Amino acid sequence: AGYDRHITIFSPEGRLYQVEYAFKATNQTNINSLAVRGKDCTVVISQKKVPDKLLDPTTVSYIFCISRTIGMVVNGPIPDARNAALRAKAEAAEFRYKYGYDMPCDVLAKRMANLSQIYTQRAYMRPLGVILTFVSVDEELGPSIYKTDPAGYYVGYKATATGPKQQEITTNLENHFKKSKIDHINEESWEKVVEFAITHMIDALGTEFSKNDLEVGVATKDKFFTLSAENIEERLVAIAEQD
Amino acid sequence: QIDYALTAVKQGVTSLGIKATNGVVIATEKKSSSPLAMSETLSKVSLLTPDIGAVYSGMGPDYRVLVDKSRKVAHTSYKRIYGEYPPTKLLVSEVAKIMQEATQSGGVRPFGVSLLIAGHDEFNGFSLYQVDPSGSYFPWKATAIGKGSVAAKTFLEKRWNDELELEDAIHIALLTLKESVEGEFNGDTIELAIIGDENPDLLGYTGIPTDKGPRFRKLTSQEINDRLEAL
Amino acid sequence: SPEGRLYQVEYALESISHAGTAIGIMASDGIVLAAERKVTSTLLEQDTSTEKLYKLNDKIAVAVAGLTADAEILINTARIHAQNYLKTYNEDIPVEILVRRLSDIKQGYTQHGGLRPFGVSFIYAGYDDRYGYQLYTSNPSGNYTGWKAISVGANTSAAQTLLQMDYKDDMKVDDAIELALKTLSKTTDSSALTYDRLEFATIRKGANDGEVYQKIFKPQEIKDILVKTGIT
Amino acid sequence: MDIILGIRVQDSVILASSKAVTRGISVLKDSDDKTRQLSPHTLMSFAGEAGDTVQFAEYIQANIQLYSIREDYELSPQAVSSFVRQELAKSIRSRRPYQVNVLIGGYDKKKNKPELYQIDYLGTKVELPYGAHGYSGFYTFSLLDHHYRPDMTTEEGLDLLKLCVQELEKRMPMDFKGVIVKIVDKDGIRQVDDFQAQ
Amino acid sequence: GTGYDLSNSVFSPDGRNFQVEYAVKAVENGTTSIGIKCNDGVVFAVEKLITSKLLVPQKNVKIQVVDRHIGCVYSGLIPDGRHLVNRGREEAASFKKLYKTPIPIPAFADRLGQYVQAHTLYNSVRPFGVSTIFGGVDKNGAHLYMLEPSGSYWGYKGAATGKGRQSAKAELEKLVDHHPEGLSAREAVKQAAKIIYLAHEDNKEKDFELEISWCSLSETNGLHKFVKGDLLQEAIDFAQKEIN
Amino acid sequence: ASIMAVTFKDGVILGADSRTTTGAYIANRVTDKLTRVHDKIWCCRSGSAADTQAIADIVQYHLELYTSQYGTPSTETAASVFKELCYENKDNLTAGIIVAGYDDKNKGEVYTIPLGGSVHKLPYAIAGSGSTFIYGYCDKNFRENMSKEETVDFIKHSLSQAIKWDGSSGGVIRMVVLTAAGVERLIFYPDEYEQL
Amino acid sequence: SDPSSINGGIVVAMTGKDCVAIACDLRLGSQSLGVSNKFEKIFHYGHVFLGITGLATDVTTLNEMFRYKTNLYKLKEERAIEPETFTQLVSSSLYERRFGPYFVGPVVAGINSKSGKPFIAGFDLIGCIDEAKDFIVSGTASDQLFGMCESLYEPNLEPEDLFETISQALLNAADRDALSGWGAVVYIIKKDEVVKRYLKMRQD
Amino acid sequence: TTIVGVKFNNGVVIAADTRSTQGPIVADKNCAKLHRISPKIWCAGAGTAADTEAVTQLIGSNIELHSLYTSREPRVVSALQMLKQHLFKYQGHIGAYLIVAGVDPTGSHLFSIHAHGSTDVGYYLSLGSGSLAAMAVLESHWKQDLTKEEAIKLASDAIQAGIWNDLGSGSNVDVCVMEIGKDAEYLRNYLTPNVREEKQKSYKFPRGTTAVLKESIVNICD
Repeated sequence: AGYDRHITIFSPEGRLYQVEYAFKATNQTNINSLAVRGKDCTVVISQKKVPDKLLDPTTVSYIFCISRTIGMVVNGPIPDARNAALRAKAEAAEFRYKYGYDMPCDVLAKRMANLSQIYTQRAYMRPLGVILTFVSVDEELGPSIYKTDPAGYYVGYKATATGPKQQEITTNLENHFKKSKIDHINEESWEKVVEFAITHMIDALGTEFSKNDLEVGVATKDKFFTLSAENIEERLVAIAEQD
Repeated sequence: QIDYALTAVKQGVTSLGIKATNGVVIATEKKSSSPLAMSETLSKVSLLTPDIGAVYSGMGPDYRVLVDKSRKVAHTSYKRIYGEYPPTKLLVSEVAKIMQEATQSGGVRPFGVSLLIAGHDEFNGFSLYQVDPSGSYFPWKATAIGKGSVAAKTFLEKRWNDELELEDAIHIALLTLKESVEGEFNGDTIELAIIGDENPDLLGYTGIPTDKGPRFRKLTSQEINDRLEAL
Repeated sequence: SPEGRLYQVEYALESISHAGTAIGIMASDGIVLAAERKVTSTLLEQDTSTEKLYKLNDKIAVAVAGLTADAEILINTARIHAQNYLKTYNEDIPVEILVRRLSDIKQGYTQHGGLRPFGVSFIYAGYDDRYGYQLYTSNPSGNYTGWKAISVGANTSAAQTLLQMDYKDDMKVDDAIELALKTLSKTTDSSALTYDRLEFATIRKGANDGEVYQKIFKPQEIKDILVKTGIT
Repeated sequence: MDIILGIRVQDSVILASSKAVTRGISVLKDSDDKTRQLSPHTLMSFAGEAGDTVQFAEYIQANIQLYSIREDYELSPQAVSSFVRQELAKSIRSRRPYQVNVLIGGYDKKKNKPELYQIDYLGTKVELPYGAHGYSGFYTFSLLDHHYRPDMTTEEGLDLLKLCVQELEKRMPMDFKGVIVKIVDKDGIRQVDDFQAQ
Repeated sequence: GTGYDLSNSVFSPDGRNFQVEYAVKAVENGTTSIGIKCNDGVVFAVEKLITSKLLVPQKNVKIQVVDRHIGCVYSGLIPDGRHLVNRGREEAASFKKLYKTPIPIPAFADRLGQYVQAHTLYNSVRPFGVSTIFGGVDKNGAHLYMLEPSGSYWGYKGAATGKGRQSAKAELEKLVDHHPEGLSAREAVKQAAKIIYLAHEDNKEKDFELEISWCSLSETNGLHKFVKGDLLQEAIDFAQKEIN
Repeated sequence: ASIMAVTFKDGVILGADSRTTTGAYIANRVTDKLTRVHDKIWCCRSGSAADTQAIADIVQYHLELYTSQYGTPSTETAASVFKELCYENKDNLTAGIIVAGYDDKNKGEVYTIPLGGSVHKLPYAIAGSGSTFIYGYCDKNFRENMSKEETVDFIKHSLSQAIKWDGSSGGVIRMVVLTAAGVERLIFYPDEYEQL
Repeated sequence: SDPSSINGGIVVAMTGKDCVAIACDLRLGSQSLGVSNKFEKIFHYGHVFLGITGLATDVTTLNEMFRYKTNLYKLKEERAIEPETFTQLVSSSLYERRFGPYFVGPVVAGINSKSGKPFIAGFDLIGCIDEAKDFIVSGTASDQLFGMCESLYEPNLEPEDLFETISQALLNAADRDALSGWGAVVYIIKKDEVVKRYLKMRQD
Repeated sequence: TTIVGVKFNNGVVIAADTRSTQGPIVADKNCAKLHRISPKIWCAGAGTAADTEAVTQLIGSNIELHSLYTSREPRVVSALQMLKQHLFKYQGHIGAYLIVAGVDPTGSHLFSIHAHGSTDVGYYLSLGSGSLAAMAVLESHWKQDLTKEEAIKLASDAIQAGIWNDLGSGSNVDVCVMEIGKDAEYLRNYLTPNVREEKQKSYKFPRGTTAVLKESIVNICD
């Protein structure tokens, strides 16, 4: 009867009800993220929220290392994020083996978006409640930022933001690439690009951060790594001593 | 249920196609889901064979995985047997068969796209085809699909004669797209491809005079702006 | 299937009396096929499709009234049965055997009721040296039937009447070419019949000997025989 | 092997077929009809491997009695031939290949002509005036070359047949214990049981 | 229309998979079970309810062992605990067979995570009726994890789940507060016995046996032995003293 | 071929010749028989070039994926992935491999995987066609806990011999030094190792 | 024993001035014994000709097969299949059974109807395409034919001339060949007319 | 068959002869042994005629489709890894011995692939029945950092060595020059040393020489 609301088929106005709902799930964690390009780096800041005093912060991560070169940050319930990360960590190991070069950021995204699409067209499987933000310093394109969503869509961003207060963060960035009229952040060392990414997020969220409320991922050529508890405090200390 | 998919096609950005005497042309707009996004990272006009391209209206993703499945079928079912690439008519047939099966198969919804496939084969000359979610397909002198569908389809009857040079049809398909345009109108929000003369410039090699290069050429951000000034 | 009724069939059997209109007339020394084309736009490319008249082998051909994408799935498999009966017995496939081969796939869904029946109704025109020239019919019911003259699709009930009227057994081939056009006088929702709303075909006693030529008409050749009366 | 002969004349086709069945050391039967009727006007004689022989001819008999019954039409010789061939050509790259050689002879009721086809276990098919499998051909083909006219009465052709069998009994080391001669014409398939003394 | 909660894969209008949330209710209505991460291992404890006098003492074991060095305890539908721990071992032995080293705790957790999470993907299989507490000692020390029916899992300093959930979680936070450096392997055992004895007042109707197991790099040389005999009374007697 | 690996105070060193022969013909005289499956876990290939290549290729993957999920791989693990391939596929392979690597705990570790598919941990191991001639030199001249340049020399001599006596061995002598401070690739040319 | 050398026979093809010729012997024999003298080795599919030598039951099977394959190309593609194309279909088609090959030695010959260009090519049993401007040979007299052609051929022969040339190459090879002969046939293929002459040769 | 590859400063060049031998006979005196995998990735085929073609047609098709999924120029090292792993799936039963070279976004590359699945990276390589003649030239005249024209002379010099001194090789010399900047150039029959001197006679037969039995006209189109 009224069961085009429960599976991935067409409503009478060409809508996929189940996908639109799937999107609504990506906020359910209540973490916000943003990503930026440098002259030759890429940066992803996500929030870390550890409410339970019984937790171990070190195990709480929405930032996944997918390959040597490629980083991914998810907005969405943890279970679904891992289902995606594990599948990417493996589509990219397979890619290297079959084809002989490291797997490139935008290709991994097209492949997860293609996947995210099948879910969108098959009755029996459900999409995932995640929005995967992929970063790297791809050997041909430079700093890359590619985002895929439960809809099956992917596209590449100068910078981007995702989650609950997504549009407050997004509109801050828009007003700083209208102003430098480019496609990136003209700073050499990634450190200053991380400071900038934290700055323009404090500005947009109207709250300060401590070394414990942030997760930072960084991509330079030949490496993608995450910043430790302390590697961030240093970044924060430097923001505070100029602002 | 096929009827509901044709409806997702009816909304979603306008796209068109015009056959001429010495070429075919297809175009759509690149609606930026944001200014932060770099619109060059997504292609609404995709190459299938060096003699055949395609554009769509509707659901982005369903087009991507249809352009992929489509390139492959060109090899698996033609090139690997007869050494040639497939003719527009038949590659189109093999795509309709692909979509017509998502229809009549259980557990899957049809695709949310109508396709415009343009191309040139040595024996059938030029031709332009439309493919619907229903798996049906029809041959067109020119048409449009999507929102601006009705406005543009009417403009094309008004402006189309069977003596158009390809440059005339480029000119038309730019006007046609100018009235419907949702966002801004330049080379960064227009995608236009043609199926014209053989481009040896673009082969990548030189030494066999029997194969002469792609008929499919995707106009650069520049080539477009240049035409829009003298417009 | 309440009273002894084939529901999902009548559904599609009457979906047929909507789309298309096709005719077959068996003369004494030839056969004739003919069809009207779906609601056409100015910009639709007339010459290409051959959308409702398909060749099956050098000696057999069908007229379609139904969903195009649906008949192509059938015809594709019938053009193959033809060739399998060649590679196998090195003789051209006999018309009834090809007809039954399809009719049996149609009725295949009319019973394994887990997939959906066929649009499409066929007129088959063929020659084989066992039963002279032949004319057949194929509703998705599964049944086939012999015909000296026949019709399927919209305005069906109407043409069957004019046909019954002007038909004579001694008929030649050119006499039957007319009877076909003439009686798409009536059964035409489009006031006035053009060469572009048409598609035509013949299987004659050859343009030369005692053999069998097949001929799907090119547009110009239609506007030429239309010239005999229709429009001028 | 095992004598398989056949000659096509003017008004019919004639098939000779050794009567003996040998199992290594002993001759087990002195009266073997080495032929299955494929239909009113189509006959198939055969020789070759032990069990493979019959099992094939019967499979063909079934499949042709089935096309006969289904279309209530008597399948033409050319066709029965080109079918039997494909069935052998299929089994030659199969797991265990039918190892059988055959002569198909029959009356094409539509051309009112007689036809003789020769097919070896490989699927090798050709149409002939006369034919044979095994070594049968060496002693007899020299005689047919010489004495054969294609206008030969059915009687004139039986005579020439006896002459071949006589040469085979003289210069051939096998005791094949006679032949059974069958004739195929407009009236169908009849058997001459007065031969080793006509 | 509605009916968004009779099928498992199905998204409620605001992003929720309801069948999972219902399973969590089955967890909440079962035996209470805990885990404590000390300075060189982990201690595990469970509440065994006593239906009638005829249940045999000490002889209905709830805590399951994985490999040789890992412990699992669960609260809820018990047979689902077993089906999960079974797939848990097939996995931990795939790993050992190929990579020789016995499976690392964090990598083990990710493997259960995916089995569970994958039971939230199709309308035709129901989520697990257990929140599972598990852990052990690997190449880099001790790890305690907890994994709910949704597939969610994180690493805890301590954890609880079951009827006495909120109650234990609160005594657990008390220790992480007093002793930041973690408890001693032996002390953590005495305390786990306290905490179970307390979270029993939320189910005080029926009677109960305690059950403790541990994995300590000093007290069981890295392996997962049970706590028995003298050391078990050591703690049963420590609970009685902090209940009175 | 003709290959070996030695452990010491600071780590592990891999050594090999560079001569792949099909028949009497040296098809390549500069072969890189030192192949890398991870930052500081490499192998020595010997046997079918097609077999050892395919295996190392497939191990490079298993370990790239193991890194993705579970982290950095023990040298021990690399060995287990090799054995599992070689043993479970013995009927169709001809490969003898030496896996060697440096972690921080154990430092120098070396595993030799003979043809069978067996696995043997050792302080040093020799293999490849021309090994037969230096079982004598090595057992007499090897010591535990050698210095970096002590070990380079031990390898240079051992392999200088193997190549003298083996026709299926030769080319240049390649080494690869695996320590905390990183990966250092060595090469010694004929004009040098022959004069020893 | 040897499959290519059981029934035997030869086939040969040449080019001339805007024309092509293909020819064969009519022999089919089990080893030493000749069985038929009316077994042609050249078949046509539209305007594209195919000669096939070697094993009879495979020569026959491949005809029966390419008829099928090309008949459907005509119906599906709306045109008759070209020589250049059909060549590529025989390659891929033969190589389909790479590890259990048809023991044949095909020669394709005909004229591309759009470009009017003459075209010949030959294959080995697994589909290597030897395209050649001059001539293609195949059979049990692989060698003899190569000998005749290498001497008797000049490019751009007028058709009535290239018949004499191709006939003499065929005839004189099969006379030095035990497993070829017993008749011969020679197709001469102009841009729109095609003449098929049978030849007189020894019969031994 | 003789084939070689030679790396130079701004690219790589690969060359081959043109003789295909069935046993002791020469079936094509001029078949190109130069195969195209991608516009600027070519390879030289030696071994079973059919297999170098088929396995090229394939990896090249897959590689074409892959350059389209990835919106990226096809890399030599891809064509290598796909060929390597295909040949090896097939326990050597596929008789391809290739020199695979080209230019991609990562520079100039030159590799050789043997049927069983082994690969070799080098600066000069040779394969096939004249492998040894060619490699003898190459080993005598190759210095590091050639130039376009030096490297071509060298490969053609090394193919000649094969032609003459090997019964397995002969006729002409094909070349393909893949410069890093430019398009690839394929010079078919870059050298034609083996031209057949004009015969001593002409054997054009006087019309009517051949005895005809029966004559007739076949019909071409229906």
